[PDB]
Amino acid sequence: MIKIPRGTQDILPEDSKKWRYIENQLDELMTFYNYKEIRTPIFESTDLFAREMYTFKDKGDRSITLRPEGTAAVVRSYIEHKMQGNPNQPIKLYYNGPMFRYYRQFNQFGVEAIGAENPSVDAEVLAMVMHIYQSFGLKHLKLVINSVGDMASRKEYNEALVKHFEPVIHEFCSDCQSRLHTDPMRILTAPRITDFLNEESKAYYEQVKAYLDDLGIPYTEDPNLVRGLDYYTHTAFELMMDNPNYDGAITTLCGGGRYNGLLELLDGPSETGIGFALSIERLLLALEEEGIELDIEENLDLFIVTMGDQADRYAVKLLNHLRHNGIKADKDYLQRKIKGQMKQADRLGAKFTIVIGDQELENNKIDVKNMTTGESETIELDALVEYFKK
Amino acid sequence: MIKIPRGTQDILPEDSKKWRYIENQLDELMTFYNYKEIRTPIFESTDLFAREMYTFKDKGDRSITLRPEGTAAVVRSYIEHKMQGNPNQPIKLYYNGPMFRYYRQFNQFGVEAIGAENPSVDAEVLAMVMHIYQSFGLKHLKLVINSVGDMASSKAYYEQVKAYLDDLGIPYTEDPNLVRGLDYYTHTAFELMMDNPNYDGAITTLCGGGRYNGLLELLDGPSETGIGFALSIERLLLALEEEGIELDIEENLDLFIVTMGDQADRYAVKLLNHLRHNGIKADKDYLQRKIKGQMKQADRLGAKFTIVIGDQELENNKIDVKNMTTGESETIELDALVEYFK
Repeated sequence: MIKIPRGTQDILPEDSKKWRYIENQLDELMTFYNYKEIRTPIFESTDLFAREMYTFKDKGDRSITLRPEGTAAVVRSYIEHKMQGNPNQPIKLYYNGPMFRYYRQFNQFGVEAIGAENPSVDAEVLAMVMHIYQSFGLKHLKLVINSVGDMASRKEYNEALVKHFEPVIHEFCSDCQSRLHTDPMRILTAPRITDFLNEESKAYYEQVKAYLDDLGIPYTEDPNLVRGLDYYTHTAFELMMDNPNYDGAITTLCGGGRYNGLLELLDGPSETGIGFALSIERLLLALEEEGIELDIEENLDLFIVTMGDQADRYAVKLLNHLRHNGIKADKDYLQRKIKGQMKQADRLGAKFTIVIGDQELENNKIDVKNMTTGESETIELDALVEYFKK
Repeated sequence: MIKIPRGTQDILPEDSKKWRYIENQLDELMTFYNYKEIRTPIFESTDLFAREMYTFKDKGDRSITLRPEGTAAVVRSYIEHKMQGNPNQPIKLYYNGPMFRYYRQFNQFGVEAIGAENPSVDAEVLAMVMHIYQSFGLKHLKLVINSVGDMASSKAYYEQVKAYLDDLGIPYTEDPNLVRGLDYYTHTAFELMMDNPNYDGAITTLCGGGRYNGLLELLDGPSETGIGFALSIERLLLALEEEGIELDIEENLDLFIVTMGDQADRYAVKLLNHLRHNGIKADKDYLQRKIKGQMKQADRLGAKFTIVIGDQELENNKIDVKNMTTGESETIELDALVEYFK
């Protein structure tokens, strides 16, 4: 037999419902925040991610690559569709789909607000990342933020790292050595970025936290929560779950921050932007560890047990009827004995059951047995759709 | 600039909503029929589809392949998870996701009922293929069926399936010439056609599928019988277009907050957070613009209502909630805002 690829899993019927619940809930939340969904191809030109991955000179020897994350593609689409010129700004977009980093296949969800550097925007995305997780009932969350200032602060902070490291530059590998001159931060005792926020940067950050205080969102400032990528500006954050059944008891549920320089590396405008990404798998596991259950009703409303051909052929029209009316119903293919049909009813979670036989077919009346209370209710056969509908 | 791969397209904010409407309607329909969703990886061992395509010796020089369709993967899962031994049969499963054929990326949706060769089951899937399309308002549908008998070749099977179709009141066209060469395609083979002047021939194939006995074994599995069908969400979308159909979408903002100066604006931030925590779709103005500009954005976003918070309103604790269509204002206390919108 053929086996799935390594580091790959199928989401089978027991879990698919949990995924759809989560996915649907996120689409709704985005509705309140007004972020719109975009769906990028599974692969992009290798040259987008060039700026391990599954690359293959296919597409006519052209090099393509299974996307490892959705930001570059949201940016590649934003640029290609000339969104910078959109009358509606900031461009508030979200995505949700499988990513591929050599599980080799994982499902990340994320948002990107591009075109509006503004503390109130940051606050909106932070209140949101909190809202998402709290909407599911998670509770031992802990939002951690920091600021790496603007492009100015970073320029003057980089110089300090060079003043610092350079006099011992040869003690570093050609790797780290090369990096003194392009971005010392990647070299990282020595200076800290957060001690270089200018006056403006220090007020943006103070406004972001002001807002968090306003909205009553608790946060932890972790001066050491920084990002080396020079196109990463201002707000940086990580949402975390305190949970003892974790490797080291703590886990990062979500993460993100602002950026200024990303778009230009992808051949685009100097737009500013903020976003975050989150894994549905991890969210799912968080609910697990916290011992949380989702309102996934996954139950058949009516299972039809039939006796003999006449009654059975009637169950066919009936089923078609009920299904055309939003009732979840199912009958017995496989032709089995009542015990077997009744068990199937039970297996499928049939809230109710009915046994149609020829006597019921004539009297035009069946007993609808509530499978939990085991209480029957006698109604006319015609009522069936009506009775279940209402 | 870097460009999208050839024969590939993005589903931007104006369409993603149409996709979600359809996708969501299909999961519900599947609910009534009792088909459960399964999600297979984007790629499989080349050797499954081996039984052009994007194949690459990755995964550690191992040969993998971007799946071209979802049937062999549902069967690969079915076998690997030893579903044949499941107490609940037939295995009724569905899927919906991107497929890759050398648009190179297309999004096919489909069902598979495995383990119960039975006319009443074929009837159930044909009634469904008709239901799905009818649920969206399409109207010039035309179900075409045929049967290629059993592997020994049945007739009565086929007469029963059509018996049922007649029972159910489902009209069909028997096309003797609608057959499939694959010897594991046992009985019924069908296609849902849509007659519409816009397509060449003035008809198009919306959906297609049928039974099979021999597929499972090629994939190293049991001799289970199975029926199924596949469908393109893109084509379905286009069908609604051609028939001139609109979906009950219209993503429209509930409230756009226009603010005057810092005080008012910093108030709009708690307000927003509040409303959003209550199922109200609201948005304010980042980008700091003139009222005319904020008012246009409100219009741009489809804001059903609008409010302008400024310091005077901030003290009087009262604002005029103008209905953006009638242009009629309603003055309420600022506190009511959330309560009033809820």
